[PDB]
Amino acid sequence: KTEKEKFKDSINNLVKTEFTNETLDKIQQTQDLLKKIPKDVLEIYSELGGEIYFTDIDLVEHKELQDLSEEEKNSMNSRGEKVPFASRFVFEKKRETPKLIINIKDYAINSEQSKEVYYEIGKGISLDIISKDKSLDPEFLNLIKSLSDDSDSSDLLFSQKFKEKLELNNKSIDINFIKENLTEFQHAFSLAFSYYFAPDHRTVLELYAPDMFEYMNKLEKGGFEKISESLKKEGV
Amino acid sequence: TVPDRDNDGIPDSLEVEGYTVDVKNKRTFLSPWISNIHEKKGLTKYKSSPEKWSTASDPYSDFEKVTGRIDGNVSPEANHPLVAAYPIVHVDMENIILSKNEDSQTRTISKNTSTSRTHTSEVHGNAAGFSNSNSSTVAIDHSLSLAGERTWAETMGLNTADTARLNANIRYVNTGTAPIYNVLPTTSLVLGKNQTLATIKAKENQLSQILAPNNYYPSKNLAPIALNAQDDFSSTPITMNYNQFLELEKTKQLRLDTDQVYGNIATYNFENGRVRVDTGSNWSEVLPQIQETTARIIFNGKDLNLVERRIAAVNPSDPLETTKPDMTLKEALKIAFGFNEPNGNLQYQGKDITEFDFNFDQQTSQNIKNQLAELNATNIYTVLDKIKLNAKMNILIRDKRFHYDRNNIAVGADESVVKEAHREVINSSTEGLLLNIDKDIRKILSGYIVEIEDTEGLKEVINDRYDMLNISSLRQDGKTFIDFKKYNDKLPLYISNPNYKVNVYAVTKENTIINPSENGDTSTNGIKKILIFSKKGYEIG
Amino acid sequence: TVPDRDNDGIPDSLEVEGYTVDVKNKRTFLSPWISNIHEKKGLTKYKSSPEKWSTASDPYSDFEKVTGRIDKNVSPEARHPLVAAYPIVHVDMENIILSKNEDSQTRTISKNTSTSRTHTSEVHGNAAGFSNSNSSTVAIDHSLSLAGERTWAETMGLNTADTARLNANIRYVNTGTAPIYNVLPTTSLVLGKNQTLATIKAKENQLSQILAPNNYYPSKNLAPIALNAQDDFSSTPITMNYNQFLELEKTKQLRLDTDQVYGNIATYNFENGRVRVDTGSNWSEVLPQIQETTARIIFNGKDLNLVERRIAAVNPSKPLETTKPDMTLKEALKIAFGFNEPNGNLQYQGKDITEFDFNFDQQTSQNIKNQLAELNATNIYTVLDKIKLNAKMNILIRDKRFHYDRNNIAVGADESVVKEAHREVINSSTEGLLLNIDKDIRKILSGYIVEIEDTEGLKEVINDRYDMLNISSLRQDGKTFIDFKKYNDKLPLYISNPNYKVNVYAVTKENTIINPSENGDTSTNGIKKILIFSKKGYEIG
Amino acid sequence: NVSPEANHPLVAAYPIVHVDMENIILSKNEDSQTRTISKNTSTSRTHTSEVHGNAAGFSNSNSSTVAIDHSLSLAGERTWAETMGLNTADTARLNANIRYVNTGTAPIYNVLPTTSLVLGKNQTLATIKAKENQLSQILAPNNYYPSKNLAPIALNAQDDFSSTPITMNYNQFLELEKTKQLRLDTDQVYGNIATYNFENGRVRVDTGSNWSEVLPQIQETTAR
Ligand SMILES: [Ca+2]
Ligand SMILES: [Ca+2]
Ligand SMILES: [Ca+2]
Ligand SMILES: [Ca+2]
Repeated sequence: KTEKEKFKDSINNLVKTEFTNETLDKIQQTQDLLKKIPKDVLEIYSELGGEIYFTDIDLVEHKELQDLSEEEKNSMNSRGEKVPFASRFVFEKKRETPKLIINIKDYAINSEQSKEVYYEIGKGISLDIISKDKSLDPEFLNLIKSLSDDSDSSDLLFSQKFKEKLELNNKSIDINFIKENLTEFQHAFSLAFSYYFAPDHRTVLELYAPDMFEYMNKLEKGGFEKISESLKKEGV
Repeated sequence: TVPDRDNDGIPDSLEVEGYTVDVKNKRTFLSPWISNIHEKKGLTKYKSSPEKWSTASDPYSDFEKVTGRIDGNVSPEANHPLVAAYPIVHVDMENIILSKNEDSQTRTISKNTSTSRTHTSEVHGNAAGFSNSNSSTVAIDHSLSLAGERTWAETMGLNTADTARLNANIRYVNTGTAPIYNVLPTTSLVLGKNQTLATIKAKENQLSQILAPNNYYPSKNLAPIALNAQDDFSSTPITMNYNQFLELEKTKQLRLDTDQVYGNIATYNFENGRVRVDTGSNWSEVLPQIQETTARIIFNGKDLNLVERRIAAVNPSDPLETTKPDMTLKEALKIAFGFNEPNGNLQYQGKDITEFDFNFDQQTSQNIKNQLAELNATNIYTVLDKIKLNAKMNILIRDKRFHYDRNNIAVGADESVVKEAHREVINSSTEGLLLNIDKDIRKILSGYIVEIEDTEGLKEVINDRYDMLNISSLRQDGKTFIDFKKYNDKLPLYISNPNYKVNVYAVTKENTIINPSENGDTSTNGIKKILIFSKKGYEIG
Repeated sequence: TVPDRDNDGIPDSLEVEGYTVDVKNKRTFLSPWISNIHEKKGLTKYKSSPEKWSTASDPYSDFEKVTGRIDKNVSPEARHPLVAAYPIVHVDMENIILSKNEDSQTRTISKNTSTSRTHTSEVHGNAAGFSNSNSSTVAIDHSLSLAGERTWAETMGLNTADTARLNANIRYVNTGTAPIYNVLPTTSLVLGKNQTLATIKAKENQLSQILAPNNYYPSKNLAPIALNAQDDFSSTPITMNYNQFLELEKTKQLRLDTDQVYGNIATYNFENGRVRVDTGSNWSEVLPQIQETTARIIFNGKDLNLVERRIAAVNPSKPLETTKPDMTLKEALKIAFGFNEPNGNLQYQGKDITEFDFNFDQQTSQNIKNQLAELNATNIYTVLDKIKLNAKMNILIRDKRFHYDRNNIAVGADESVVKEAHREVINSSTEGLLLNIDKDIRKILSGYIVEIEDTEGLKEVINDRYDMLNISSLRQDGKTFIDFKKYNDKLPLYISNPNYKVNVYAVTKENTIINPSENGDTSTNGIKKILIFSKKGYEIG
Repeated sequence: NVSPEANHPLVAAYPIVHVDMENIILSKNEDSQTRTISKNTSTSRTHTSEVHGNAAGFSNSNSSTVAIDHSLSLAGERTWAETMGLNTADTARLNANIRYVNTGTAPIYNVLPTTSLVLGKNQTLATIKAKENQLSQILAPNNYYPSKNLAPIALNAQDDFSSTPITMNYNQFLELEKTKQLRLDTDQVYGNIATYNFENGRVRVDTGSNWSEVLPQIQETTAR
């Protein structure tokens, strides 16, 4: 490794020698975004019946398939509670079948925008990993039990209202509390999904909540494939 | 692997979108800004530039600054990636002695001085102001110490064909944010305008001692450095002929131009953590790069002394200096000096931001007037969180209450606050006065004038001399002491009638005189004074 | 596997066809020029040579120049790949002081000077034209400061057997586009034509200070450097005999030739971003190659001072210099000095290009006359975007209004300009006047002549001497002050009648006289004057 | 700085520098304001051939002859020996202004050559040995070393480290007034060669290369 080679790969990504088009590079960056979640997650989303679309620049519903139709009726879909639909770039249409609309942006350069995509993907496939038939698949119930009050630094996975309600009820194992706040359970799973698969900060989940990391690691090392082939064999 | 272009240790996306260094179980951890769990513990959200190894161009990294793997003498506000760490050392002169060049026990004159760091601006209208140099002016005491000493030239006994020698005690002082380790700078002593008397060149590496920030080199519990006193390898005195002595007695003022040659830089060594002076690094390599890519701000809120800090701002013509984060004026004040907003109002220890005065050079005033034009506002104190800073700006925040001379030193206030400052009496007597005057107000008072008034009203000034105003003394408990006995032959105030009135006057540093007037005027006739004290003779006892 | 012959970092096709440097979110990208998406954002289209490591042959690369990874004191106009970055330092002389070689207190002459960088051109008819070295000619003041000083030789008391010594205060100034870091050049003081009095040689490594562009080495708020006043080891003064003193008193002008030895070059270091003085590089290896492959343009539109830039043009003999991009004259003016086209017309801050006077030397005149003939045009201002530049071209743009001497200094304009420039009268009084004269016009005025016109009309000149025209002053706010009090025994103007006219004249520097004339003329008879100020006596007060 | 016709592979590139003398002043060895004589000169490079028939012509050396002006400048100045006021037991001193000039095709960079001043046939008056590396300046082809807008080099004038004058006794003064001609034999010691460096293109003076190694090989394989 001479000085010339060290300088030559010091500027390996600063010189874009083949650019030639503006919206042809956003497409390559969106493809490189989506190609690093594993194959089993995408195949679970297809066996559920899901769609993913790389639309052009039309933020509010100029998109003809997310057009003036069935839509969100809420106050919170980000990691906070904004939903200012003029300034969104990912939405999921899941009424009769799942369908994900991903606007194309510069995802290799922005890493905060590149996390809402994984958050909505994990929101989409939440109810088929968090449950088996109509339940909470009680490994996940033991997980939320182990993260409820046993760690003050596992409030990165819960909302504010879910935290105060789980504080007030304080013994939530019953099926009364489970079906009253299932959206918060999906929120916790999807937020751990986005923290696990964003490349820059996975170790924040490994540090501040070390047992959710084990759940996600076993998922990635074969639970996704298991639930995929289960839904496949049920599909025939 | 993660991309890291500048090669300091922090990945790019963290440096662009925010990061902080948290301490888990006991180990440290460099994490992105999770707003839920990092805001509770009171951590700071950092931002840097992903293509500079040191965003403020100072010789410490971004990683080293945020994680604490730095020299521990580096000032605490220079632990931020956006505040530069560099030394600003000048020379403090304590007292001088003057004698003729050769029985010389009464043929000398010994006076105390007063040294302050200067920021020489432009002349008003009848002659870009702010430039990079360390200089300070001294102020030899014009008043008397003995009973009847007078007439400096005749006190020393000089004629036209005589030369005088100079000797003084100096002390270096580092008011920057980084320490010097072996080398001391080479100051020169300038009289008048360009008449350089001597160059002080205290020999390097006869010391090995540290000049930390906010500290003196011969520390305050040691003895000062004497100018040309010991003669070990200094066979030359500091000579001064009669003409220069005449200008020195006319002005009673000198100047000490200190240059910027410092030593080496002490850097953290990653194998055993030993901070060791590196012979490769040098401050001469670093200081121009700091001076070209940052925006200085000068402030005198803590006391009436100027403090210079430099904050790393963008520069729109440069592609590498468009990488640094956006710096507003409010954030620069909050991270460099120590301002905070308790309720929503930016204030520096109680004093609100509207009590301070903004001054720029020409370029900055143009640059900021254009921002106020396109922001559609007229008050800079309202939009203080939207004024973007760029590189090579120069701002000067100073206090509104006072009046400043050419060197931006506080030399006087208006009358109303001087009268308000003296409305706390602890004890009153015919021997003196006990008051709680504030420490900043009492820095602009040259001395006092005491007089006695008849019951019908008369004007009898006790100490009717220009060199007899130093009747104030300060005790360490924090309470001043005026004294009538100092120029009344050690005898108290002679009250003739208990229904008399006592009148004490105050003269600020812009109004006092240092030399008698053209004919013989050692009188306090044409001196602008201020009513401070008016009680009766039956109330002081 | 892209081709890169020169190893600067940019691939060949980018360097030939156009490239630009753009900052995204916070990172910098070097991408080719795509016209529709790049012109909107306001970016610059760069073009370079694919076979030189630096197209302008200076020590900074093409990559380092356009991407900002350069020593930050390199001037912003020299960050283009086609503008050379090299220092041009000359010596500025503040004041001289002349004493006789050994009661000598009123036997010295202390005068103010005026130093300007010169560009000596071709002589007219009775003696490559433009030569490349730094030289400046001082001009000693011929007026009087003492009320009754006359006759320099008898002012000092100089005889034919005596010798006279010289002392002066100088300071250096870098007007180029790169800094000098440790070494200062060795200037030499030539008097007359070839009579070198002394060689001013600064001590080696007596400084570690940077000499940045547009900056002085002893800065404007410090003390200047004095020639041989230090004495000690260098007690060798600068001695003139009687004939040389008579030549100096006749001519009142010296010359300071400065050579081109500078220090080393400070280079960016890609690992930790540190700018450090490289002992491997040197300016003397670079300056010939800059001087042989570039085209020089000299321009004085900002102020009446000559400013030299060099632009990398082709040389059709060498195949390595046929690789550089094509450089028209218009683009050279736009990227080197700061001209622009707001509405189609090439102008320099309001002043159109047609107010400037193109002057080439011999070879360039032939080279450009051929292009004008083959373009079938006669007005050069029309085809300014088709005149191709080549290597070793010397062009000299200057302002059309004034008249220039042999060293291309403006020494006095047409009279109609001087009359127009004095049409703003602010204050009229018996003691003086206040006018808003322009900064450019006030460079060429040597002094003023005051006389009184009667109601009939007479002539009585108050300052009727060649060395008494110095009356004018300037307040710093922007208002000059003419003064009749200076040569009227400190008594005001004797308005004998309110129906009189007070005639004031102006004399330019090409019409003034600095010596007594042939027989005895210490009078202003043979001095060409311009009518400036003639109003009634009752509009004055 | 290599001359444009030496860009051909078949034309050699090498420096040919000689000394140009501008004006001389002559005075007696010690009131000397009219006891001097100042004359302008004229220097030309020579190519000394064979004598006609009554005494291979062309050889490798740099030499030039000067021609002191024989005419007058004042109204009635005459008789050089009596103008200076010399007798048989007097010695005179010499001082002049010189300028080097490179008429070859390559530049010299630091070192200047060491010429000698020859009067008559072999009477060497002095050797001019202007101190190397007190300069760092270039002597390009077709250019003078103290350039024409600067001041010339004065022979033995400043005396900084030169305590010896250029003395001349009465007999040599007689031959000088008889001939009004000198000679300046300049040798061929030059500096180093500045070579192109292929990584960054910097032309830099190489301490390995030297003109003394190259010049005999040029002189043996070429045709002048
Ligand atoms: Ca980094
Ligand atoms: Ca960084
Ligand atoms: Ca290239
Ligand atoms: Ca190139």
